[PDB]
Amino acid sequence: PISPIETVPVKLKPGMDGPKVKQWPLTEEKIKALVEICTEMEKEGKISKIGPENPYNTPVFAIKKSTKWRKLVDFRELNKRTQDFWEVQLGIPHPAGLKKKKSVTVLDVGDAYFSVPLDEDFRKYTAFTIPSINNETPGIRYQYNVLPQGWKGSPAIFQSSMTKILEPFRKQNPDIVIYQYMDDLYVGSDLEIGQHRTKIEELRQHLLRWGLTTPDKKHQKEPPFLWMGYELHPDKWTVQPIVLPEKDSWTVNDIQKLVGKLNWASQIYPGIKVRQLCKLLRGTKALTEVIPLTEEAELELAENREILKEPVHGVYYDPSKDLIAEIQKQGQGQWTYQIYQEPFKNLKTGKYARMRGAHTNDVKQLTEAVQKITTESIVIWGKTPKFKLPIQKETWETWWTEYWQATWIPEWEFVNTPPLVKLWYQLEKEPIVGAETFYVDGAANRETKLGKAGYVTNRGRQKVVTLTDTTNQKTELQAIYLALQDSGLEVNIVTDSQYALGIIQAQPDQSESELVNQIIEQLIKKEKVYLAWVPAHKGIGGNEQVDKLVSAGI
Amino acid sequence: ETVPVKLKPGMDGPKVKQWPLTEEKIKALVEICTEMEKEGKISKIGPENPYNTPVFAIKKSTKWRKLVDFRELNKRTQDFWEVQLGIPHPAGLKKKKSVTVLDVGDAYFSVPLDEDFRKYTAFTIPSINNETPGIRYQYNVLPQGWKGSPAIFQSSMTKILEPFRKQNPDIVIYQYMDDLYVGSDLEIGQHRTKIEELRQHLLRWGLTYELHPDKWTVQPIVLPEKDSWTVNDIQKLVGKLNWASQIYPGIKVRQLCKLLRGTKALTEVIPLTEEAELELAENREILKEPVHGVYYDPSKDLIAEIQKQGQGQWTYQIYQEPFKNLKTGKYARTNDVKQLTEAVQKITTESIVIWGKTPKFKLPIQKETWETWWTEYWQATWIPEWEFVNTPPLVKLWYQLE
Ligand SMILES: O=C(O)c1nc(Cc2c(-c3ccccc3)[nH]c3ccccc23)nc(O)c1O
Ligand SMILES: Cc1ccnc2c1NC(=O)c1cccnc1N2C1CC1
Ligand SMILES: [Cl-]
Ligand SMILES: [Cl-]
Ligand SMILES: [Mn+2]
Ligand SMILES: [Mn+2]
Repeated sequence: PISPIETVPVKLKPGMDGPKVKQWPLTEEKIKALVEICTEMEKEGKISKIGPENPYNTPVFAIKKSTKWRKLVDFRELNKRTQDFWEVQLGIPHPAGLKKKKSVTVLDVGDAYFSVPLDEDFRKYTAFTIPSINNETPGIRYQYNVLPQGWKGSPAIFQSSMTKILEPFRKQNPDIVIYQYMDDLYVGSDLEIGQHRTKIEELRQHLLRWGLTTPDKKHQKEPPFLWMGYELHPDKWTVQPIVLPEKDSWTVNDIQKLVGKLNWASQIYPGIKVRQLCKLLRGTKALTEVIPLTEEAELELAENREILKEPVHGVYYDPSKDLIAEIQKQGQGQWTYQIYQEPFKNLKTGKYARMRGAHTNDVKQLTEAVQKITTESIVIWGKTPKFKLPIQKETWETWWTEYWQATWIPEWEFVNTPPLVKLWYQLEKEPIVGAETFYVDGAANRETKLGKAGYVTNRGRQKVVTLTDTTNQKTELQAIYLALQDSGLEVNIVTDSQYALGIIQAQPDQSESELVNQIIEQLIKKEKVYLAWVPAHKGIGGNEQVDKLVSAGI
Repeated sequence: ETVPVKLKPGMDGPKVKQWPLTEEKIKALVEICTEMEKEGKISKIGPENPYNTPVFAIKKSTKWRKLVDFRELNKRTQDFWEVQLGIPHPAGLKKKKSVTVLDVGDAYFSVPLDEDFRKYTAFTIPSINNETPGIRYQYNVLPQGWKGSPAIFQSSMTKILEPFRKQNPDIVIYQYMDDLYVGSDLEIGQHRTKIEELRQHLLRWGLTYELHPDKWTVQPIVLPEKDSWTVNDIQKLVGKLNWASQIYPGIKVRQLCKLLRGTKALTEVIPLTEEAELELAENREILKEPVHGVYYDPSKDLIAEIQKQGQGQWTYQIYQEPFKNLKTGKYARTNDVKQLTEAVQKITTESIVIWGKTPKFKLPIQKETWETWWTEYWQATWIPEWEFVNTPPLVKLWYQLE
């Protein structure tokens, strides 16, 4: 059928005419296939024959499936010239946000696009031509009366048509839940098996009234349904079956695929780990290069294969209950979480493993994970979960009220799931009496890649080192690193590098730079460290001295 | 009849994605938009309109209120509302003892919108978890939050306010977006009587918060007043003053720096020399006044930076080029995001009163966190442009309070 729904008005782009691409000459068998296909389409009203006056054309082709031919229309020129449409690809539901149902039925619409009418005033622009044999005579000309396959507007127009058609039915059956995806409909209810079937029948009849055919009960697929990499029953969901290969040799291609599969499973299998596997891809080039698994990657894989050994499903959402989100630290930079309404029946799980910058601490990371989960929760359930975090109220509060960036997180409470996040050191707020004062500095040359780092002290001491393969910034961190190694358990340090100050001041506990990591070790060793800053070349006390020192020969 | 509107040269409509919203806000918008549609204010639209502008709900009272984020449409309409139909900003407003802000947005819904422009005002009410397609509308009348609305409506507004202005020649009334700012020098009681009077005038046409600008004072950079001074103290002082000198002509540190001779212990006490003490007094004297030499340029954007100071305190500066500060200030009062939201609204209100423009904000917070929470506390009917930054620890320090 062709739906009697009103058409969507369509236009070409402001300063543009319809396409006029010349039809390529085709072999005889393909001309035959097309004549036969179009003859049928014509009889069903999908296309109409047109005259010579219509100046537009778009190339058509035919391709043997099997022993069946398919009609292909190359709509690039038309698509280039067609207006933009309201985006259809705006997001899909996550299964964990769905509500449990007694029954869910899938109905696919037959010849979906061809069952929806195209704007009358726009049909002319879709003209195509079946070429005569060796192009001796004029070709047979048709234009479309329905949404063509491969045309820009089809997806969006089909979906908006389906929505209008469903509208009265939804108004009449408010407790029936329908989800539209491409040419499928998922129809769920809490009715008993008999009345559910009846309701499906009414939907089909309503759909048919509007030109849309669907499979009858005999031909309807049985659960679980495969969709978007998930597998769905009325009462639980999981990801599609994943089989991890057993192989001696792993190419970059294999490892990339394995990591994607593991990342995908991690939305319902708790504890999935991919860090060690990912390190294998570092600076990785040829997809065919074999990468020897490291012992750690080999164990990680095994630990994963074990987690995947037996099926795990997520449960659906109950809107009358709170969401609970728990987070655990796994390794460094690695976080894991689970979301449930009754312990411990997970709606979904997840992992967070992102470094925002080169330098952070665990308190900042945990807060970032909370934010990520919070955004996700709004999307999926339209509300915020209550968190259980492996951090003490005081630890978190000391940190954020002191730090210069703002934050807020939803309601939460401490849960004793080691490892706990703590502050590994705290810089003093005031300078330290009876602690040696170290003035530090550093230099390097822009075309030398060489430089120096050193310190001068109020107790008369000094030192300068030579650095190879270093920047003006790296020397600044080296100097502070020097001051720390050579000082007692309490030290005051004066830098003129806002750069170095910025870093240390944020109280990092991990870093991409090994220099910084080394400094972090020192800071954790000290009993007290005060760090202060002064402007370079203001002729300040000990700063001038050390500047002098390290700048020699540079 | 409608006024024809055009986008700027070769610019296309906005195509901004709708943000995810909580359940309660979606319900609110649904009911608000159903009623608006019944009343002809908006109509449902099809997929042949590819434009979109985000929409939010705010709690205004316990009555939800639709807020459309027209920031992008505004940017793409600037030739129209600014150069073609600009609304002049009175320099007198900021000098008034009292300024009351009135919401006159309801006015716009009685003026039809140019039919060919309606498509650009498309918006979408989303569903939770993308379970159903969003509900799509566009406007048939002037929309609240679009800078085109007051520009188009202004000749009607002039006619509306004409009797009131004639009868109270010393009262200054200024329109910015959905609001009316009304300033006078009357005792607080008499001012309020005049505002109620104005509302009666407004009410005849379907149009239905107190500031005190002449009590806005520069927020000086503060110099410590010390009993005795350590090398650390003097080192901090010189750093701070050195930065100040990049802003204020005349700032001197020569004398103060003399004290910092030799490689000395941070906690060592060191007596001030009588001339350093003088140098200090003079710098302190300069830091009280506005920066000599900084003037507002009407062809340039305003920028506003904010620093979190701790304990519910916040500092901010407004400039068009860093450290050419046009204005510096503070906000006071814990929920960091709620406070920042409040400070942003306050800073924006002052900029409208002072210059007739909103600043682009530099916000000391992670993007996602702000995006998640700002609408929980937002009450204003405009939204400034913003971006997110990491405050340099020294900037915070140098603008510290006492
Ligand atoms: O450590 C730094 O960041 C560092 N930076 C510089 C860069 C620098 C400053 C400067 C003046 C006051 C405050 C900060 C920088 N003034 C300069 C004048 C000319 C060239 C370079 C500089 N020069 C140094 O000698 C130095 O040690
Ligand atoms: C793929 C999909 C997307 C969105 N919703 C659903 C489905 N499919 C289901 O099988 C499903 C399962 C359980 C509950 N709702 C479901 N439905 C809803 C319609 C009844
Ligand atoms: Cl390194
Ligand atoms: Cl005030
Ligand atoms: Mn330096
Ligand atoms: Mn130096």
